[PDB]
Amino acid sequence: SMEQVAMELRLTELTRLLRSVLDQLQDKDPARIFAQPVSLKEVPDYLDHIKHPMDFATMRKRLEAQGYKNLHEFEEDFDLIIDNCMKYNARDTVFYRAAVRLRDQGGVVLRQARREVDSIG
Repeated sequence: SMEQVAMELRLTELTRLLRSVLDQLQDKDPARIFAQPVSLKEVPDYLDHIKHPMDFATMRKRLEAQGYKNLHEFEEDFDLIIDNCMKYNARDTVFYRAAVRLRDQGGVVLRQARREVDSIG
């Protein structure tokens, strides 16, 4: 149908907008702490601690399969990256601190993305 196409154009444009948001969030992680999944070879107990692992490469795969239906789903995944880190790692670690800084800096980007998604529909 023509409607299914219209819908697919909106998803594609949402994907376009989320790709830009993703790039902006990932720039706030210059150390690349959150770039890839935590290695289960190197942290063999990880899944005993963290039930839903997440990272930027995994979000990117979902993004490019147009797997985010709305901004809320995408924020859920970004929040997992931060919250997983803040649980697994202690307060006095470079990892925990990297997550706090990502959260704080990401807030600004995500605030305007919400406005852009409501605005453009």
